[PDB]
Amino acid sequence: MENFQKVEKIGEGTYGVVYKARNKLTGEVVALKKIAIREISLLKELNHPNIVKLLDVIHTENKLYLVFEFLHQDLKKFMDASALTGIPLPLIKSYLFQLLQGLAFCHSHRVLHRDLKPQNLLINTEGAIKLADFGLARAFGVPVRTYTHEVVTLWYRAPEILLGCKYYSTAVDIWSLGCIFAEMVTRRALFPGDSEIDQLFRIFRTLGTPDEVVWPGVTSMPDYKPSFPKWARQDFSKVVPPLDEDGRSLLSQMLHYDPNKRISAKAALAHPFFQDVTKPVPHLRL
Ligand SMILES: CC[C@H](CO)Nc1nc(NCc2ccccc2)c2ncn(C(C)C)c2n1
Repeated sequence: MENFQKVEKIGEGTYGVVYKARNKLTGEVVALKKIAIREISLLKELNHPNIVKLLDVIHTENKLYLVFEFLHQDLKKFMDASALTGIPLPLIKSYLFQLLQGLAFCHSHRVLHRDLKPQNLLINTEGAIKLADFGLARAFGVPVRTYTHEVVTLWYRAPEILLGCKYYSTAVDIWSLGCIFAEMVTRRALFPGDSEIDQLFRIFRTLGTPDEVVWPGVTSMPDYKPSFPKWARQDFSKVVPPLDEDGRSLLSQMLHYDPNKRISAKAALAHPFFQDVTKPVPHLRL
Protein backbone atom coordinates (compact mmCIF):
# COMPACT_ATOMS: atom_id res chain seq x y z
CA MET A 1 0.00 0.00 0.00
CA GLU A 2 0.74 3.67 -0.72
CA ASN A 3 1.57 5.20 2.68
CA PHE A 4 4.55 2.78 2.87
CA GLN A 5 7.82 2.62 0.92
CA LYS A 6 9.05 -0.92 1.53
CA VAL A 7 12.78 -0.96 2.04
CA GLU A 8 13.50 -4.72 2.28
CA LYS A 9 12.05 -8.22 2.10
CA ILE A 10 12.55 -9.51 5.62
CA GLY A 11 11.10 -12.93 4.79
CA GLU A 12 8.46 -15.41 3.70
CA GLY A 13 6.24 -16.30 6.62
CA THR A 14 3.46 -18.83 7.06
CA TYR A 15 0.80 -16.42 5.65
CA GLY A 16 2.72 -13.91 3.53
CA VAL A 17 5.80 -11.88 2.69
CA VAL A 18 7.16 -9.54 5.30
CA TYR A 19 8.90 -6.35 4.35
CA LYS A 20 10.83 -3.83 6.34
CA ALA A 21 8.98 -0.65 5.43
CA ARG A 22 9.21 3.04 6.06
CA ASN A 23 5.80 4.40 6.97
CA LYS A 24 6.08 7.80 5.31
CA LEU A 25 3.30 9.51 7.26
CA THR A 26 4.75 8.68 10.69
CA GLY A 27 8.29 8.30 9.25
CA GLU A 28 8.70 5.06 11.22
CA VAL A 29 10.29 1.78 10.13
CA VAL A 30 7.84 -0.97 10.55
CA ALA A 31 7.26 -4.60 9.51
CA LEU A 32 4.58 -5.12 6.85
CA LYS A 33 2.96 -8.60 6.52
CA LYS A 34 1.00 -9.35 3.33
CA ILE A 35 -1.59 -12.03 4.18
CA ALA A 36 -11.10 -13.12 10.76
CA ILE A 37 -11.06 -9.31 10.60
CA ARG A 38 -13.02 -9.25 13.87
CA GLU A 39 -10.29 -11.48 15.28
CA ILE A 40 -7.18 -9.66 14.08
CA SER A 41 -8.84 -6.39 15.08
CA LEU A 42 -9.19 -7.84 18.60
CA LEU A 43 -5.41 -8.31 18.75
CA LYS A 44 -4.71 -4.57 18.27
CA GLU A 45 -5.90 -4.32 21.81
CA LEU A 46 -3.67 -6.80 23.58
CA ASN A 47 -0.30 -5.14 24.11
CA HIS A 48 2.44 -6.52 26.36
CA PRO A 49 6.15 -5.63 26.39
CA ASN A 50 7.00 -9.16 25.22
CA ILE A 51 4.41 -9.31 22.47
CA VAL A 52 5.19 -7.75 19.06
CA LYS A 53 2.91 -4.70 18.82
CA LEU A 54 0.29 -4.85 16.12
CA LEU A 55 0.28 -1.22 15.02
CA ASP A 56 -2.35 -1.41 12.22
CA VAL A 57 -4.59 -3.59 10.11
CA ILE A 58 -5.10 -2.45 6.52
CA HIS A 59 -7.91 -4.12 4.54
CA THR A 60 -7.68 -2.03 1.41
CA GLU A 61 -9.02 -3.12 -1.94
CA ASN A 62 -9.88 -6.40 -0.28
CA LYS A 63 -6.38 -7.41 0.71
CA LEU A 64 -4.78 -7.83 4.15
CA TYR A 65 -1.69 -6.01 5.40
CA LEU A 66 -0.73 -6.13 9.03
CA VAL A 67 1.58 -3.41 10.22
CA PHE A 68 3.79 -4.41 13.14
CA GLU A 69 6.61 -3.03 15.19
CA PHE A 70 9.99 -3.88 13.72
CA LEU A 71 12.53 -6.08 15.50
CA HIS A 72 16.03 -6.53 14.18
CA GLN A 73 16.66 -10.25 14.60
CA ASP A 74 14.83 -13.51 15.21
CA LEU A 75 15.75 -16.18 17.71
CA LYS A 76 16.50 -18.85 15.16
CA LYS A 77 19.19 -16.80 13.44
CA PHE A 78 20.65 -15.95 16.83
CA MET A 79 20.84 -19.62 17.88
CA ASP A 80 22.82 -20.30 14.67
CA ALA A 81 25.18 -17.39 15.29
CA SER A 82 25.77 -18.71 18.83
CA ALA A 83 26.29 -22.37 17.76
CA LEU A 84 29.86 -23.10 18.85
CA THR A 85 29.77 -21.23 22.16
CA GLY A 86 26.09 -21.73 22.89
CA ILE A 87 23.81 -19.01 24.27
CA PRO A 88 25.02 -18.23 27.80
CA LEU A 89 22.60 -19.51 30.45
CA PRO A 90 21.87 -16.14 32.08
CA LEU A 91 20.66 -15.12 28.65
CA ILE A 92 18.68 -18.31 28.13
CA LYS A 93 17.13 -17.82 31.61
CA SER A 94 16.14 -14.20 31.02
CA TYR A 95 14.66 -14.96 27.58
CA LEU A 96 12.61 -17.78 29.11
CA PHE A 97 11.52 -15.45 31.91
CA GLN A 98 10.30 -12.80 29.47
CA LEU A 99 8.55 -15.31 27.17
CA LEU A 100 6.62 -16.78 30.14
CA GLN A 101 5.60 -13.22 31.03
CA GLY A 102 4.17 -12.76 27.54
CA LEU A 103 2.54 -16.17 27.51
CA ALA A 104 1.09 -15.50 30.98
CA PHE A 105 -0.44 -12.28 29.55
CA CYS A 106 -2.15 -13.72 26.43
CA HIS A 107 -3.28 -16.86 28.29
CA SER A 108 -5.25 -14.73 30.77
CA HIS A 109 -7.19 -13.09 27.93
CA ARG A 110 -7.49 -16.62 26.61
CA VAL A 111 -5.46 -16.01 23.45
CA LEU A 112 -3.20 -18.93 22.46
CA HIS A 113 -0.39 -18.78 19.97
CA ARG A 114 -0.42 -22.52 19.12
CA ASP A 115 2.45 -22.39 16.58
CA LEU A 116 5.47 -21.20 18.60
CA LYS A 117 8.99 -21.83 17.25
CA PRO A 118 12.38 -20.03 17.25
CA GLN A 119 11.45 -18.27 14.01
CA ASN A 120 8.58 -16.21 15.41
CA LEU A 121 10.53 -15.25 18.51
CA LEU A 122 12.14 -11.83 17.91
CA ILE A 123 14.92 -10.07 19.88
CA ASN A 124 16.30 -6.53 20.17
CA THR A 125 19.66 -4.95 21.10
CA GLU A 126 18.39 -4.09 24.61
CA GLY A 127 18.10 -7.64 25.86
CA ALA A 128 14.39 -8.08 25.13
CA ILE A 129 12.60 -10.88 23.29
CA LYS A 130 9.04 -10.80 21.89
CA LEU A 131 6.38 -13.22 20.66
CA ALA A 132 5.30 -12.81 17.01
CA ASP A 133 2.18 -14.14 15.22
CA PHE A 134 0.03 -14.57 18.33
CA GLY A 135 -3.66 -14.96 17.53
CA LEU A 136 -3.22 -15.43 13.79
CA ALA A 137 -3.38 -19.24 13.76
CA ARG A 138 -6.82 -18.90 15.33
CA ALA A 139 -7.71 -16.26 12.71
CA PHE A 140 -6.60 -18.41 9.78
CA GLY A 141 -5.22 -21.88 9.48
CA VAL A 142 -1.92 -23.05 10.80
CA PRO A 143 -1.51 -25.07 7.57
CA VAL A 144 0.69 -27.98 6.58
CA ARG A 145 2.59 -26.16 3.82
CA THR A 146 2.99 -22.39 3.63
CA TYR A 147 2.05 -20.10 0.72
CA THR A 148 5.39 -20.93 -0.93
CA HIS A 149 4.82 -24.69 -0.23
CA GLU A 150 7.36 -24.78 2.60
CA VAL A 151 6.49 -27.58 5.06
CA VAL A 152 5.39 -26.05 8.45
CA THR A 153 7.54 -27.66 11.20
CA LEU A 154 6.06 -30.32 13.53
CA TRP A 155 8.99 -30.12 15.96
CA TYR A 156 7.20 -28.08 18.61
CA ARG A 157 3.63 -29.45 18.34
CA ALA A 158 1.94 -30.62 21.56
CA PRO A 159 1.14 -34.27 21.56
CA GLU A 160 -2.61 -33.82 22.11
CA ILE A 161 -2.74 -31.95 18.79
CA LEU A 162 -0.86 -34.79 17.15
CA LEU A 163 -3.31 -37.24 18.77
CA GLY A 164 -6.26 -35.38 17.36
CA CYS A 165 -7.62 -33.21 20.17
CA LYS A 166 -9.54 -30.27 18.62
CA TYR A 167 -10.00 -28.35 21.86
CA TYR A 168 -6.40 -27.49 22.61
CA SER A 169 -5.77 -25.25 25.51
CA THR A 170 -3.11 -22.75 26.45
CA ALA A 171 -1.04 -25.81 27.44
CA VAL A 172 0.00 -26.41 23.85
CA ASP A 173 2.07 -23.21 24.18
CA ILE A 174 3.87 -24.34 27.33
CA TRP A 175 4.70 -27.60 25.56
CA SER A 176 6.31 -25.75 22.60
CA LEU A 177 8.34 -23.48 24.88
CA GLY A 178 9.71 -26.50 26.73
CA CYS A 179 10.89 -27.72 23.35
CA ILE A 180 12.47 -24.36 22.54
CA PHE A 181 13.96 -24.21 26.04
CA ALA A 182 15.64 -27.65 25.73
CA GLU A 183 16.99 -26.66 22.27
CA MET A 184 18.54 -23.39 23.52
CA VAL A 185 20.39 -25.56 26.06
CA THR A 186 21.56 -28.56 23.97
CA ARG A 187 21.97 -26.63 20.68
CA ARG A 188 19.93 -29.33 19.04
CA ALA A 189 16.21 -29.81 18.37
CA LEU A 190 14.43 -31.85 21.04
CA PHE A 191 11.83 -33.62 18.84
CA PRO A 192 12.86 -33.25 15.16
CA GLY A 193 9.92 -35.03 13.51
CA ASP A 194 9.49 -35.11 9.75
CA SER A 195 6.00 -36.59 9.78
CA GLU A 196 3.20 -36.68 12.28
CA ILE A 197 3.85 -40.29 13.29
CA ASP A 198 7.61 -39.69 13.36
CA GLN A 199 6.88 -36.71 15.61
CA LEU A 200 4.64 -38.82 17.87
CA PHE A 201 7.17 -41.61 18.01
CA ARG A 202 10.08 -39.24 18.69
CA ILE A 203 8.23 -37.94 21.70
CA PHE A 204 7.39 -41.45 22.87
CA ARG A 205 10.96 -42.79 22.70
CA THR A 206 12.16 -39.99 25.04
CA LEU A 207 9.19 -39.32 27.36
CA GLY A 208 7.90 -42.89 27.26
CA THR A 209 4.73 -44.04 25.51
CA PRO A 210 1.69 -42.48 27.34
CA ASP A 211 -0.88 -44.69 29.12
CA GLU A 212 -3.91 -44.34 31.33
CA VAL A 213 -1.80 -43.81 34.48
CA VAL A 214 0.10 -40.65 33.46
CA TRP A 215 -2.39 -39.46 30.86
CA PRO A 216 -6.09 -40.10 31.79
CA GLY A 217 -8.03 -40.51 28.57
CA VAL A 218 -5.18 -40.84 26.04
CA THR A 219 -6.37 -44.27 24.79
CA SER A 220 -9.71 -42.90 23.55
CA MET A 221 -8.19 -39.92 21.72
CA PRO A 222 -9.10 -39.70 17.99
CA ASP A 223 -5.73 -40.89 16.55
CA TYR A 224 -4.41 -43.09 19.33
CA LYS A 225 -3.79 -46.70 18.18
CA PRO A 226 -3.36 -49.73 20.51
CA SER A 227 -0.57 -50.79 18.14
CA PHE A 228 1.76 -47.92 19.18
CA PRO A 229 5.13 -49.31 20.25
CA LYS A 230 5.72 -49.16 23.97
CA TRP A 231 8.91 -47.24 24.72
CA ALA A 232 10.43 -46.45 28.10
CA ARG A 233 10.96 -42.94 29.45
CA GLN A 234 14.49 -41.61 29.53
CA ASP A 235 16.39 -39.76 32.20
CA PHE A 236 16.25 -35.99 31.70
CA SER A 237 19.89 -35.92 32.73
CA LYS A 238 20.68 -37.72 29.47
CA VAL A 239 18.20 -35.58 27.51
CA VAL A 240 19.32 -32.09 28.55
CA PRO A 241 22.97 -31.94 29.80
CA PRO A 242 24.27 -29.77 31.43
CA LEU A 243 21.00 -28.20 32.67
CA ASP A 244 20.80 -28.02 36.46
CA GLU A 245 18.27 -29.69 38.79
CA ASP A 246 16.06 -26.61 38.81
CA GLY A 247 16.00 -26.33 35.03
CA ARG A 248 15.15 -29.97 34.57
CA SER A 249 12.36 -30.02 37.10
CA LEU A 250 10.88 -27.05 35.28
CA LEU A 251 11.45 -28.63 31.86
CA SER A 252 9.77 -31.95 32.73
CA GLN A 253 6.86 -29.92 34.22
CA MET A 254 6.37 -28.11 30.90
CA LEU A 255 6.68 -31.43 29.09
CA HIS A 256 3.90 -33.21 31.08
CA TYR A 257 1.73 -35.36 28.76
CA ASP A 258 -1.51 -34.58 30.52
CA PRO A 259 -2.42 -30.99 29.59
CA ASN A 260 -4.18 -30.53 32.89
CA LYS A 261 -1.02 -31.39 34.77
CA ARG A 262 1.34 -29.31 32.63
CA ILE A 263 2.71 -26.19 34.37
CA SER A 264 0.94 -22.90 33.57
CA ALA A 265 2.90 -19.86 32.47
CA LYS A 266 2.01 -17.87 35.62
CA ALA A 267 3.24 -20.73 37.82
CA ALA A 268 6.51 -21.02 35.89
CA LEU A 269 7.50 -17.46 36.84
CA ALA A 270 7.52 -18.60 40.40
CA HIS A 271 9.70 -21.68 39.85
CA PRO A 272 13.06 -21.69 41.73
CA PHE A 273 14.95 -21.78 38.39
CA PHE A 274 14.10 -18.04 38.11
CA GLN A 275 15.34 -16.99 41.57
CA ASP A 276 18.42 -15.46 39.99
CA VAL A 277 17.17 -13.78 36.80
CA THR A 278 19.04 -10.82 35.42
CA LYS A 279 18.61 -8.93 32.14
CA PRO A 280 21.85 -9.28 30.08
CA VAL A 281 22.44 -7.64 26.70
CA PRO A 282 23.25 -10.21 23.98
CA HIS A 283 26.15 -10.21 21.50
CA LEU A 284 24.45 -9.12 18.26
CA ARG A 285 25.66 -7.17 15.23
CA LEU A 286 23.40 -5.79 12.49
C1 LIG B 1 6.74 -14.25 12.22
C2 LIG B 1 7.95 -14.63 11.35
C3 LIG B 1 8.46 -13.56 10.36
C4 LIG B 1 8.81 -14.22 9.02
O1 LIG B 1 9.51 -15.48 9.17
N1 LIG B 1 9.69 -12.85 10.93
C5 LIG B 1 9.94 -11.58 11.30
N2 LIG B 1 11.16 -11.01 11.45
C6 LIG B 1 11.37 -9.72 11.85
N3 LIG B 1 12.61 -9.30 11.99
C7 LIG B 1 13.64 -10.29 11.58
C8 LIG B 1 14.59 -9.57 10.61
C9 LIG B 1 14.88 -8.22 10.82
C10 LIG B 1 15.74 -7.56 9.95
C11 LIG B 1 16.27 -8.28 8.88
C12 LIG B 1 16.01 -9.63 8.66
C13 LIG B 1 15.15 -10.27 9.55
C14 LIG B 1 10.18 -8.97 12.10
N4 LIG B 1 9.90 -7.68 12.53
C15 LIG B 1 8.59 -7.57 12.60
N5 LIG B 1 7.96 -8.73 12.24
C16 LIG B 1 6.54 -9.10 12.20
C17 LIG B 1 6.18 -9.58 10.78
C18 LIG B 1 6.26 -10.21 13.24
C19 LIG B 1 8.97 -9.60 11.92
N6 LIG B 1 8.84 -10.88 11.53
